[PDB]
Amino acid sequence: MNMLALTIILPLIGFVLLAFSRGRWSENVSAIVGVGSVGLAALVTAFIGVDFFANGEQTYSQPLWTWMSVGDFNIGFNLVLDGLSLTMLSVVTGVGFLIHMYASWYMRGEEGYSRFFAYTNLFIASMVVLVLADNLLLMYLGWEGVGLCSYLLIGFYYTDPKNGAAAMKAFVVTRVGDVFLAFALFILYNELGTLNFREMVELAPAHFADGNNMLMWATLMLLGGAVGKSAQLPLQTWLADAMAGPTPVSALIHAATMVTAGVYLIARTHGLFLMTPEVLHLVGIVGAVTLLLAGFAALVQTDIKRVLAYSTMSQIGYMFLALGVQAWDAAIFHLMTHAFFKALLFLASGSVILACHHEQNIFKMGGLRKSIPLVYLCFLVGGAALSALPLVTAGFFSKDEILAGAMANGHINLMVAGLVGAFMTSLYTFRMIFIVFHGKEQIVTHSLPLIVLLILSTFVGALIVPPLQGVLPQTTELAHGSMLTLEITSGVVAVVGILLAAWLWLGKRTLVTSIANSAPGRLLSTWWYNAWGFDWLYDKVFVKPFLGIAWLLKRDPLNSMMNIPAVLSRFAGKGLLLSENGYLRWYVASMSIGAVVVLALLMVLR
Amino acid sequence: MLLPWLILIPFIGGFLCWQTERFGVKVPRWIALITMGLTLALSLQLWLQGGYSLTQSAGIPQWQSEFDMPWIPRFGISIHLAIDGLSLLMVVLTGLLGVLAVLCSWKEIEKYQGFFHLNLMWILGGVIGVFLAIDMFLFFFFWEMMLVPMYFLIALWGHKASDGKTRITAATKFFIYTQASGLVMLIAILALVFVHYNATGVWTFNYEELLNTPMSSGVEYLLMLGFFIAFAVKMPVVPLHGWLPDAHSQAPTAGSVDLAGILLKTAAYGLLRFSLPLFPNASAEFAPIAMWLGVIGIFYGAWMAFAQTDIKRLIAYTSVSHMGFVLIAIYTGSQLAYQGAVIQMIAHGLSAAGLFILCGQLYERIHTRDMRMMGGLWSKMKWLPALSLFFAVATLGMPGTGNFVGEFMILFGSFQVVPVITVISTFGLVFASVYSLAMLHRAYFGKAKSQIASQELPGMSLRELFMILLLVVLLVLLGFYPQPILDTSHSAIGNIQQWFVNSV
Ligand SMILES: CCCCCCCCCCCCCCCCCC(=O)OC[C@H](COP(=O)(O)OCCN)OC(=O)CCCCCCCCCCCCCCCCC
Ligand SMILES: CCCCCCCCCCCCCCCCCC(=O)OC[C@H](COP(=O)(O)OCCN)OC(=O)CCCCCCCCCCCCCCCCC
Ligand SMILES: CCCCCCCCCCCCCCCCCC(=O)OC[C@H](COP(=O)(O)OCCN)OC(=O)CCCCCCCCCCCCCCCCC
Ligand SMILES: CCCCCCCCCCCCCCCCCC(=O)OC[C@H](COP(=O)(O)OCCN)OC(=O)CCCCCCCCCCCCCCCCC
Ligand SMILES: CCCCCCCCCCCCCCCCCC(=O)OC[C@H](COP(=O)(O)OCCN)OC(=O)CCCCCCCCCCCCCCCCC
Ligand SMILES: CCCCCCCCCCCCCCCCCC(=O)OC[C@H](COP(=O)(O)OCCN)OC(=O)CCCCCCCCCCCCCCCCC
Ligand SMILES: CCCCCCCCCCCCCCCCCCCC
Repeated sequence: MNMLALTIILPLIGFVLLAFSRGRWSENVSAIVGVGSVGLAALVTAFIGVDFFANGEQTYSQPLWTWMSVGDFNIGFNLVLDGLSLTMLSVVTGVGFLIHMYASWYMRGEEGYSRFFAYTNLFIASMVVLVLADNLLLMYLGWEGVGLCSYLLIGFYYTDPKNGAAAMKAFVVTRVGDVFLAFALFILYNELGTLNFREMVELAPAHFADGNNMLMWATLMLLGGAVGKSAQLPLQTWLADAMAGPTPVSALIHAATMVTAGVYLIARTHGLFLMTPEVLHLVGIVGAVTLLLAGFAALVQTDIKRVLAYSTMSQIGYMFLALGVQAWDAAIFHLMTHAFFKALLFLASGSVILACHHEQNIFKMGGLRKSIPLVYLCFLVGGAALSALPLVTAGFFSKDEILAGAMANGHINLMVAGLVGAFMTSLYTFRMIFIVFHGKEQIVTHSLPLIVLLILSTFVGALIVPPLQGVLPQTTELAHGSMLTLEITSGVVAVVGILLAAWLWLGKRTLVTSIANSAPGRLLSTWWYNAWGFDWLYDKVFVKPFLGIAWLLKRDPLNSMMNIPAVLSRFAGKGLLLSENGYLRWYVASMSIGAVVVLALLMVLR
Repeated sequence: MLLPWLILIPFIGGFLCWQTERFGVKVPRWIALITMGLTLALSLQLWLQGGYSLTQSAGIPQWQSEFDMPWIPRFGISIHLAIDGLSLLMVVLTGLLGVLAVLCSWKEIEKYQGFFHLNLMWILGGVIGVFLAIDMFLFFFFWEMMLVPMYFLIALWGHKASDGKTRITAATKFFIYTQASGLVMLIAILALVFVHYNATGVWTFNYEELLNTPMSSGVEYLLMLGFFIAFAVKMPVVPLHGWLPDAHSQAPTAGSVDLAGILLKTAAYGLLRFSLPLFPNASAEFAPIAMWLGVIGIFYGAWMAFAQTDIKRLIAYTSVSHMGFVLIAIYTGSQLAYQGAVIQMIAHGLSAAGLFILCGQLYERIHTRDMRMMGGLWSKMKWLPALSLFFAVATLGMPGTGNFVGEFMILFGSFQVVPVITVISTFGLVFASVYSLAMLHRAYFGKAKSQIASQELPGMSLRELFMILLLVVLLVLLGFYPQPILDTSHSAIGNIQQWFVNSV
């Protein structure tokens, strides 16, 4: 339990060694160092969890040093470990270890092997800092390190400028989110005088007994930072474009590390959102709208990685809906299940891409079940877990807990949104599955993570529970009949979505090509393909005036404004030099003019 | 006691580099290295023997060391030096950057290297004298003395690729700006001295005696306006800023001269030391104007740096934006914001030193500085693009480097004082990330759009890599453990803040 700092020391050592290797080591040694650092972090996490469960679920604290000490401003370098932190750390370390083994198989024969492994190790270390920090400033350190590693891993193939533009957009949107998080940090320190989470939940109701406006603003900017990092409304436009990295990069970003940070923000500071119910309802509304828009965008998407990204978007929207209905344990359980099956789906998608030896749209391939049976099985069970297939998959249990918490708290519009989102989720998931794996054919270091995520995306993942008792508040329990009919309705919605997908895309696409060519079909598909015009709006509202102001100011107008007196001095000197014409008669005339001027001035002023 | 030696050792060292050129051309670099090592060792010895961590605030004046010698007794002028935590921090930073500058021009075997080294050491001695003097005439003397070597270095030893007329034009613009601002500061100094003379009857230029000067409202405004014109030209503060990119563009190729005089925050130190304690009420009334000038400077530097096709001008406008951050910090009146300003100044000096050294090494490799002529340089250079990526990460306010601690403590104190300027400056931090990414992706990432960037380039030397990694280590240690730097300057910041907020 005292080795809580080893979970960051080992990935930091791996990142430093792999950065200073500069590719001089062999690929075997670099892969061994990277995946061994992540595996050592996972083993230390396992020992920490064993000691945590053997100690009766007591919260552990390990201070290391004091970060800043300026008067009352005391920020410390302390790590904390409760059930939520243990769940986050175990998810990050295990899924990162599986992704690192897959990448050690996957990045073979590629340049920047050590660079990739160093960036992923720094990503793991920064996410561990994020999930282990006891104060908001240390968690901001992990937050911004996670954003930096996301930037460095998205634009991994730096030769293509489109990857660089994607990394630019990702880092700028996440930096706007981090600025909102900084806004919340400033407000919380100005109000309560501290940045420790327990100190917030201790002396927040005493300070905010009279006024609640500043706490409302703090929770609003916390929500803004959360949706900045979780790729939700209104800061979601970066994800689909920032697909540009390799497959393990997308798996790590979408499943394990990057987009769960906003959920960890909302769940960690749950008391402050509990005393501001309107902000929590706004979190739920934002999640519902995000999952609905993600489903409608994923329905018409033609790229497998892009529809997987919008599936991740809808899953994080479900998670934010669970947070907005005070279903915290359901949200963290959904984090576990969604991380498992989204990692499985992304690894299977990378296997599909490597089998097709090119990144193509889903309509190009078809009937790939005969070529790759194991990858087809992985994609099938990942789609079943994502579509909440009942009784076989853990995604059904996690989503059932989410809507049980939603309906048990009196939220009915969110219930309807969740049911429609589940129907659309099954629809787009098995639409993509049936397009990419059914039709007419045209064209040990990785099997183990695929098998582990194969097991964990089934009910074996639902057998694992997170130790969130005593950390997050308990959900209000639903009636047995209401829970039974909710499970029945969710399962019925799932199977009718499966049957509609089999009607619409497993056979010859007649009704799809019937509803496609119409002008409502063109406008709806154009709107949903371009993420409902959000990226276009942010290009026309934030990018284009920025470029216009840069082009208008590239000549430094203030420099010319302050250089104007130099031009005036030069012109005045040139004008005054005309009196030095060298004529003696003019000199005598000027002397007499000066005599007249001096005498007139003396007569006037006398 | 050691302060006169702390100032005279660079001057005697520069005279030695000029004189010992007869024994060899490779000699004056070693002499300059020895005397900057001695200056840095004296600064570190003052740090160790000062006991700055255990020192508590007692009010202005409170100096850890003090030296007095009469210079012009007719006007009551003394060579009067004094060191405390803030001045010692700036002296240590000056010594470190001087050692880095001496090492950065180690491969110059020019026929007149001795006068170049004298010129550099006289710049460093003038900067140290600015940081040490607590006499108004002596402070102004060093302030305008450190500009003639600056001018001659830019004009004669400047960028050899550019024409001589552009170098002379940029150097003359820089000298005219800095010396006219210094003259206005001298007029403010003289009017303050004469006001104290009419109020008291004693001729003096001492900072301690001029603190308790009874002035009417309006005269104090004019005096602080002159001080602010000087400290805003050399900060730079918009619109009084074009000399900085013009001089950075025409700076010497190695980039040492950038680190020697242009990169050290004498103006913000003067704002903390002279503008706020001498004129507290007038600075309190001028705080909104200075804070909005800092906001406008942050965004003007950001929009300037994004639109720059030159790397050196990009780093210059980065300096403009970060100095706008410091200017916002100084006029808050908060201890936390002042400590953040000190940390930000030190970290920004380190980061800009690393950026300028890497840009100079890149220009040695490729002989160009236009962003339309580089791209995809990551695959051709062994060490340079990753280190430049680290330093550009440092200048965007990334946690793990001291710049983040700087701007975040600045914004914490500012939000404790003024929230709207804080939120707009955080959007300025977003703009900082924007231009850092733009520079990184235009310089080292993509496909090469020139022939000179299509060939393999030689790796960096051992000394350049060693000093850049030393800067990396110092920036990382400042980001993770800024506590010794905070306890070093806790007493001086406390004295200045208490004098500012107890006299309004
Ligand atoms: C954020 C990631 C997780 C954190 C670890 C890595 C952080 C960055 C590593 C580089 C910078 C380290 C700066 C601190 C080094 C230790 C010195 C220190 O802080 O001593 C203070 C404390 C003893 O003094 P105390 O009084 O208790 O402190 C409170 C304030 N008075 O000291 C103690 O109580 C002992 C503390 C021991 C800590 C050992 C950490 C080793 C880390 C090795 C990292 C290797 C890679 C470095 C580069 C990584 C990439 C940037
Ligand atoms: C702390 C936990 C997480 C919390 C959040 C932290 C966020 C901020 C982190 C700041 C640190 C820098 C992060 C980004 C650095 C990226 C450097 C990089 O890309 O290195 C890879 C590169 C080798 O890759 P490759 O491309 O194959 O080689 C070049 C081509 N021949 O490598 C090289 O070329 C050589 C190495 C370049 C520099 C590597 C990083 C240096 C800075 C960290 C270590 C500093 C030294 C350790 C001691 C610190 C003080 C105790
Ligand atoms: C809707 C509610 C919530 C709103 C929150 C606040 C706004 C969030 C905005 C999110 C969207 C940001 C999109 C940024 C895209 C960046 C990537 C991009 O477009 O890159 C293109 C270009 C590349 O740069 P270059 O180096 O020239 O390229 C080499 C050749 N390819 O690079 C560029 O052209 C540079 C683009 C820079 C963009 C800067 C954005 C600054 C945002 C400031 C927000 C201010 C909010 C308040 C405004 C006032 C309100 C009263
Ligand atoms: C906050 C504002 C109020 C307080 C202000 C305090 C004063 C200090 C700050 C402002 C300084 C402004 C200086 C502007 C000129 C800078 C010098 C310069 O640009 O010199 C180069 C230029 C020659 O270069 P080039 O363009 O090649 O000329 C072609 C001719 N062969 O040279 C020339 O063209 C001729 C240069 C002549 C000498 C310089 C100009 C002196 C003008 C008076 C300066 C005093 C301040 C007056 C008010 C300034 C505006 C407010
Ligand atoms: C060749 C052509 C080109 C070159 C030459 C260009 C022009 C050069 C000359 C420019 C300067 C002009 C004169 C500026 C000083 C004016 C002084 C003044 O008006 O004083 C009146 C008053 C005096 O105070 P009083 O009320 O008498 O006090 C006793 C009881 N209270 O004062 C007061 O009460 C206080 C007044 C404060 C505001 C006036 C000063 C404005 C200064 C502007 C520049 C700085 C602006 C701020 C910073 C900008 C960014 C750096
Ligand atoms: C281009 C650059 C150069 C610009 C031009 C040169 C500077 C111009 C300064 C203009 C000052 C205007 C003053 C107007 C009022 C004068 C009458 C007055 O009120 O005198 C009061 C006082 C004498 O009476 P006394 O009994 O001593 O009262 C003590 C009051 N404290 O008076 C005194 O004790 C002396 C008062 C001195 C006031 C300060 C003068 C210098 C201030 C710094 C420079 C100007 C401001 C900054 C730059 C502005 C832009 C250029
Ligand atoms: C002015 C120049 C500043 C350079 C950067 C310095 C940053 C601070 C580094 C301090 C040392 C940190 C690591 C050692 C800590 C030892 C602590 C001993 C007492 C507990």
